[PDB]
Amino acid sequence: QSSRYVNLALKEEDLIAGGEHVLCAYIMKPKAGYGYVATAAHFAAESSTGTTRGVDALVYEVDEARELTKIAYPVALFDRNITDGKAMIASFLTLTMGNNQGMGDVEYAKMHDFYVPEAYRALFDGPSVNISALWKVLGRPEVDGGLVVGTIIKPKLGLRPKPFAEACHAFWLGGDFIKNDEPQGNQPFAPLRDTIALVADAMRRAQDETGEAKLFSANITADDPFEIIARGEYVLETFGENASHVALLVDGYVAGAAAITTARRRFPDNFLHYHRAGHGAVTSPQSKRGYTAFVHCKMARLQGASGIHTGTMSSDRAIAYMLTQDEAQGPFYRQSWGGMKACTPIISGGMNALRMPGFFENLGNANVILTAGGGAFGHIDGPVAGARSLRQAWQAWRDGVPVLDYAREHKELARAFESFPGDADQIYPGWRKALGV
Amino acid sequence: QSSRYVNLALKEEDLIAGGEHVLCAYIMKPKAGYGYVATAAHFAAESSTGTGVDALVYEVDEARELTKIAYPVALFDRNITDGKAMIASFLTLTMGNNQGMGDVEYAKMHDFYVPEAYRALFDGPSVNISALWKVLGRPEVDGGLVVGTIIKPKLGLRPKPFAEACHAFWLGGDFIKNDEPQGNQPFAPLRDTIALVADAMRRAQDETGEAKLFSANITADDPFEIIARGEYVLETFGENASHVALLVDGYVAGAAAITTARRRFPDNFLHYHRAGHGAVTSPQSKRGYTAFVHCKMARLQGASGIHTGTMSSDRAIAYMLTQDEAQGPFYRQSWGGMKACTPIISGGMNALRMPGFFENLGNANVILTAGGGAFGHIDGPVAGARSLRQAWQAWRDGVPVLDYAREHKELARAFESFPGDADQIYPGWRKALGV
Repeated sequence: QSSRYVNLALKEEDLIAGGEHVLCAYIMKPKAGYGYVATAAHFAAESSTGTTRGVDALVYEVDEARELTKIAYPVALFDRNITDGKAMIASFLTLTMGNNQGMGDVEYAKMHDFYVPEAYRALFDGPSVNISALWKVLGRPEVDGGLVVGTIIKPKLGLRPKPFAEACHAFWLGGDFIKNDEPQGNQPFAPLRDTIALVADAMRRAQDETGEAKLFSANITADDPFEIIARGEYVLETFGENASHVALLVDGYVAGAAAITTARRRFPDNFLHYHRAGHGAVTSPQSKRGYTAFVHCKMARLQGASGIHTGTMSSDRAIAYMLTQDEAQGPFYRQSWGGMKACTPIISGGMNALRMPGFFENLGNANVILTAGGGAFGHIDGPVAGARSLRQAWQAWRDGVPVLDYAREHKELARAFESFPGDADQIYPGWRKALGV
Repeated sequence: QSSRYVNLALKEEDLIAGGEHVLCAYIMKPKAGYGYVATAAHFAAESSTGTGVDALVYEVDEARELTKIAYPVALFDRNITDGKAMIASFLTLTMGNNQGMGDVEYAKMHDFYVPEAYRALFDGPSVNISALWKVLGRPEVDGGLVVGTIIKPKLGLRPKPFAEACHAFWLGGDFIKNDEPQGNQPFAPLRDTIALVADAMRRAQDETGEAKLFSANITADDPFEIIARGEYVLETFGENASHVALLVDGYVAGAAAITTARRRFPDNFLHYHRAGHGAVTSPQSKRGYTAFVHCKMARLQGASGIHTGTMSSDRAIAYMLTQDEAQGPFYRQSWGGMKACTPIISGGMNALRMPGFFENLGNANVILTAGGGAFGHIDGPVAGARSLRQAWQAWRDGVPVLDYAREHKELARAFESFPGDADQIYPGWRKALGV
């Protein structure tokens, strides 16, 4: 304790520059009455060695008031593969937020950020492919290729194989990407093999009447990796030609990191779509327990997700940057990735075509995947035209064209104006004037 | 929603009866000023369909904060390979995305019921304490208490000093395990440490004349590296390979880590360590699930053992985890002969507290992973672990500890090492023991 796991004269800058320590930031409160630096010596020790050769997890800073504890964890602490040489997220959480999360002399404790040094960062998988792979299928520039418009298949469950394939076919006449909702698997009333053979078919017909390549994200989530692998393999070989048009969804939260690592290493040539199925209590309203969505997501790039459900509503734009850039500033630490492929944000929502440009402007790009509600798709003409206006709104954004001038020569974007006339004045006044009328 | 997803005229006996509906029970409170029933009907819609097959709320109590929902077994995914159930599904459908909601504040799963048809498609344990009992050369029916410890400290001991600390302990105790993180650190690699721990096993087993057990951590991210440690660790114990428990940190690596171990090494004790959990499991969390549901879920998955607690969490948990017919906070489960999951009690249980604990619990059929039951004895830790055995054998036999404590020194001395518990649990001890 105290003199053992507390070294408050440590410059965080030295530590970063040393490159031998992982640093963590938490917002923990010592139970009723307990010393502030004493508890943090204790939370450090339980995290560290129990009962000093740089095996000790030092407390380089505390901010009694703000309830801010920063701890430096030597990189040698962290387990590594016997096989690979490779680091693991399982170790990382075990040390960092393992049953230090269960103590009895700490009200609550939540990790807010973490720094990973080069020696350590580099032993991790990182993403194998991203949006970039999606773009190249879609015949877009692999660098800054833009917006990929998607839905989820509402209802979430209860559609037989054909109804389901037909919902897919239908949607792909406007849109680019469909993704199996969260529990869609191998229910008795709509078997995986029957559905995925049918859905395979719907791609062919959609592609052929459209002339555009279409995208599908199939969950292969399962308890057993060989089952996860079983699916990966039956899906990719049933899409055959269109094997590279399939993304593999794995509910990484609710099935653990071994599930995420199974697809990542098994199928490294396909987009690994990480569902954030239901963080809740951990990544929350400020569940004073576990970690935040910033950290959950930052952790996934290191793990190897290609894309991950990220945000709708300091922000999920901060998360976005940390995930996609080579240098990103988090709430407490600035991180470099020394050329580690980015993980594509998958925004959920449904802006609409007139609000779409707004989104892209604050973010600074449109290199996301949008899994829009059947709401973002609402239009007076429909979801085929709803989805087309979304596409149309990216091109005018991209190209620099005033939307309204572009709308004039673009039907569905034009008909959108009128589809949400309430938002048009607000955002863009005189639209009718320019013609809508 | 509402009307579609609710049907409060459904009797719970009836849904049990058909045994074609998974029933879950929650403590949820809708947000700001949303109807109780409505919110629940929406939550039923969020888990299930949304647009039986449809998930139907069959019992509400707004005053108590209770939503009880009936999910048809049809909704629950299964393997294309096996034809078998999966926990990930049980979790995505009844816990998930559904977790997150607006109009929904908190909802915690407090208990669940798995029909007959559906409970039978899960893996369930493969081995349990009777495997440990059979190696320690005990009865596989009421074989009793297994004395263990976490080797301390957590990390830092090099291959050799680790091996030698292990050997020390194994001269007085039975089970030794690896800590939340010990593995393949640079300063104490796994191959070097497992190789040398294998020897310390053979040595102490030779000196002592007793079979001893080790619990080796094989947790990892990649299932093929979990298997690799698994295989390395048993290849190196050679002959003593039925003595190795395989410890998987199932909360932190997930369902897939648990099931890689359970299915690839079915003949070894799958020790399920729940480091973490405290977040979602918190008794101060109003989200996720309770410890009862955590561990009820584990039997199904197939852990052979699970860290259970010390202190209707555990008393109820213990019976749920080991009986073939246990009663939970809301539902009565029947497990149709699915093997048990041994509690693994941890904490500071000296030899004085042992007796009562076995009297409340009713058996001594658990593994104890001692620290200050052991390392706390005035005469050292070997002496400490010998004091626990002795307290156990006392209880077992019907000998009354002060009695058993006269013929046995380690036990005479427990009382001397924790006088607070002595004073308090055995009055007259000073006197009776004499000295």
